[PDB]
Amino acid sequence: NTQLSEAHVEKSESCKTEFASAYRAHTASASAKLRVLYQGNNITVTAYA
Amino acid sequence: NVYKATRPYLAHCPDCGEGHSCHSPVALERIRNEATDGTLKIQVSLQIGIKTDDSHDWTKLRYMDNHMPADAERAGLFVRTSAPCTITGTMGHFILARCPKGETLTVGFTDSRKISHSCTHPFHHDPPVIGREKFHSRPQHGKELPCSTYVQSTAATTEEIEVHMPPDTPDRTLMSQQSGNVKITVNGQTVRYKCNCGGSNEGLTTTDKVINNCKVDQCHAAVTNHKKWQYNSPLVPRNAELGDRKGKIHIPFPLANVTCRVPKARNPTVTYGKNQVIMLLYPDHPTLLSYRNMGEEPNYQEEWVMHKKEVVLTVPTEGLEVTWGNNEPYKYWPQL
Amino acid sequence: NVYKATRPYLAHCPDCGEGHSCHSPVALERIRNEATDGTLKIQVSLQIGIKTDDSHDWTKLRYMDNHMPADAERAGLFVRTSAPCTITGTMGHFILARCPKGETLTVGFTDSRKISHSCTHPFHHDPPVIGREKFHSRPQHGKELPCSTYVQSTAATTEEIEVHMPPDTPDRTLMSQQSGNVKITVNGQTVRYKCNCGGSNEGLTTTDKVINNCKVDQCHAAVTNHKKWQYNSPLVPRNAELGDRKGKIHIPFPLANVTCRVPKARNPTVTYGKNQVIMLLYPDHPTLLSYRNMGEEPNYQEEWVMHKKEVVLTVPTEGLEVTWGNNEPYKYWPQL
Repeated sequence: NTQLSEAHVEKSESCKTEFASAYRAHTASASAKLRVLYQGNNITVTAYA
Repeated sequence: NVYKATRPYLAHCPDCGEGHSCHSPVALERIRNEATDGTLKIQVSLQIGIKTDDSHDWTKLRYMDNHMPADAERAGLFVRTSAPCTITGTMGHFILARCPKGETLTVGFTDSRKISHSCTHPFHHDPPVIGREKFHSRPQHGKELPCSTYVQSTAATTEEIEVHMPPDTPDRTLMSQQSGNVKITVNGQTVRYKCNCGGSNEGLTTTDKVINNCKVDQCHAAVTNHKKWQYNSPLVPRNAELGDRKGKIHIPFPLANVTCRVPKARNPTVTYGKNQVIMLLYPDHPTLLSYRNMGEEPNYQEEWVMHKKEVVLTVPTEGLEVTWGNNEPYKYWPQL
Repeated sequence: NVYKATRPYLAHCPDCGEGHSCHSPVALERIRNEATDGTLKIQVSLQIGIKTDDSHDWTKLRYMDNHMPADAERAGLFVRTSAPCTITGTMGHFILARCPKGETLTVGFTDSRKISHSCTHPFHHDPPVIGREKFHSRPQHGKELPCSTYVQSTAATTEEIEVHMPPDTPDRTLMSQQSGNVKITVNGQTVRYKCNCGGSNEGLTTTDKVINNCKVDQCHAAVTNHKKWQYNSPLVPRNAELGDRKGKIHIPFPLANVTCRVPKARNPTVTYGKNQVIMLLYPDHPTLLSYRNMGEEPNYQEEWVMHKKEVVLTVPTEGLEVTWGNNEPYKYWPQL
C-alpha cells in the first residue's frame, strides 16, 4: 500500500483584514497653519510651504 | 438548507482521557486563534444545534455512536484549557470560546447513556493582552483600541470548507469469527464486502452472509450511503473509488476588525528636582514605561514595570517625554 | 434577630457574564482582605439568611427582582477566583470565603426561575507570606510567630456598619403604550417622570398618570423606597425625602492578633574544613538561610533556598552563627 501526501501555500482569509503594507517613499509634499493678529483680529491661514 | 446534503461523522483522538488514544465522537480538527480579542474557533467531529431527524434544536446535540448517529444535551458540552471556558456560540462542528492561559485544549460532552467523552490536544494558548492593562472584566465605557473578533452573522459569505462524499463508512463490528468462518451481520443495512479467501469474495449484500474457511483480518466491510456529504477531514479516510472529487460550503462566524475598550494605568506620584524627575510607579498589571529626549539625541529607553518602583530621570533643556502605559505622553521642561 | 429589619437591594456590575456589564442583584460592593489567615469579607447587593416577609431562614436568600424582592436558595450561592471557594459564613450583605490564588473575584447565585446571575470584579488575591519560608501546607507544630486573622465569633461586638433606605431607582416597566398615549403605572410607589412631549413633562407623582400623544422611548421615570432597612452602599442611590438619617449594626468576624506556626526544616549534610563550613541544603519548600559573624563585624547575608544547593561559608576566630529556616540558629567555632 501507498499514501500520496500533497500540499501548497495560499493567502489566508484574514489577508483582507490583517495585513502589513510594504511601501517605497520617494518625495514629500508639505501643507500647513499660521495665526496672524492683523488689524486687532486673529486670522487663520492654511497654505503649502 | 445546506444541511440537507450535509451530515455528521466520527474521527480519531490522541487523548480521550488519562493519556489514552481512541476513536472519539468529540474529536478535534482545527483550532483557529486569528481573533485579537481572544476568541477561539474550535472545529469538532460532532454537530451542535441539530437533531438526528435533521431539525433545528439549540438544546440538542448530534454525535456518532457506533455506526449510527445519536442525540445528546447542549448543557453537557464543555471546553477547558487549565480552567473551564465560557461558550459564546455553537453551530454544527463549530464552537466559540474564551479561554484562560493553557498548554492543552480539552473539548467534551455527555451522551444519552450518561457516559462522558472528551478529546485533548496540545495547544499553546496565550492571547495578546489588549492595551497596557491586564483587566478581568470588560468596561462599558473606556479607551477605543483596534482589535478583532468572530461575528455572529450566519449569512453564507467569505470563508468556506471543503466537503466530500463519505462513500462507504468502514465498520469492523460488521464482521464476526463464527468458529472457523466469517459472519457478516447486516442489521437492515446495505454492506459492501471483500475477502482474501476463495469462493464469494466481493459484492453488495442486503442479507446476512457467511464466508467459509476465513479469518476476520483477511476481510473488510462497510456500509453504503453515497447520498450524504462529508467535510474533508484528515481523521477520516478518503473515498477509494474517487480521486480529488470534492464540494465546498460557506461557513458562519467570520473574522472581522472591530473596536475594543481598554483601560489606562493610574498616574504615578510625581516630585520635581534640580534638572531631574522622580516617579513612584504602582502597577496593578505589567505596565510598559518608555522615555525620550525632545532634542537632537532622543536616546530611547524601554522597561516593563511590574513591582513598586522609584525612577529618577534627567530632564534636559530641550525637554523629556515620558510614556506610562496606555496614558498620553507626559511632557516635562526644566528651567531654571 | 437583627435580620428582622435588614434586607437586600440592587446595584450595577462591570461583569455580568462574558464581559458584559449590567444591573446585577448579586453586585459586588467592597472586598475586605485585612485578615492575615486568608479570609475574605465580601459585601454583596442581596441579603442572605432572611426571607421577603422579614424572617430568619438560613436555607433562604433575598434578592431584588425587577422592582420587587424575591426569595432564592442558599445552596445556589457560589464564590470563585480561579477555582471554587469554601463559604465559611453568610449573613445579610456579607459572605466569608477562603479563596486560592486569583486575579478576578466572582460571586453568584441561582433564582426561583432557575436563572443564574454572577458578578465579576478584578481583584488581586494572594495571601501574604509569613516568616522566611514560602511553604504551601500549614504545619501542626512549628515556630511561633505573631500574625492576624478574622475570628469566627458571631457575637455583636467591635466593628459596625451603616444602614438606611433605598434611593432613586430606574424602571422601564413603569411606562406603557396605551394606544397613542403613555400610561405611568405607579403601584403604590413615588415615581419621578420626564417626557419629550408637550404639556406635563416633569414631576413627582404618587397617582397613575397619562401623557397624551407620546411614545414610550420619549419618556422615562424612576421610584423610591422606604420601610425595610438597608446598608449604606455607594452602588445604590440615597433616599430622596431623607438627609443623613441612618442606623448602625454590629458585624461578625472581627480582626484579632493571633499566632502563626512554621514547621522546622530538616538538618543539612554538614562537612567541616580549614576555617570553612560546607552545607548540602535539601529544601522541600522555600526555606530562608541567614548567617552572621559573632564578632565586631557581623556582615549579615540572607537568601531564599528553593533547590538543591551547596554553600561554603568562612568561619572566623570569633565564630559563625547560621540560621536554617525555623530551626534554632547554629553556632560554629574554629578548633584550636
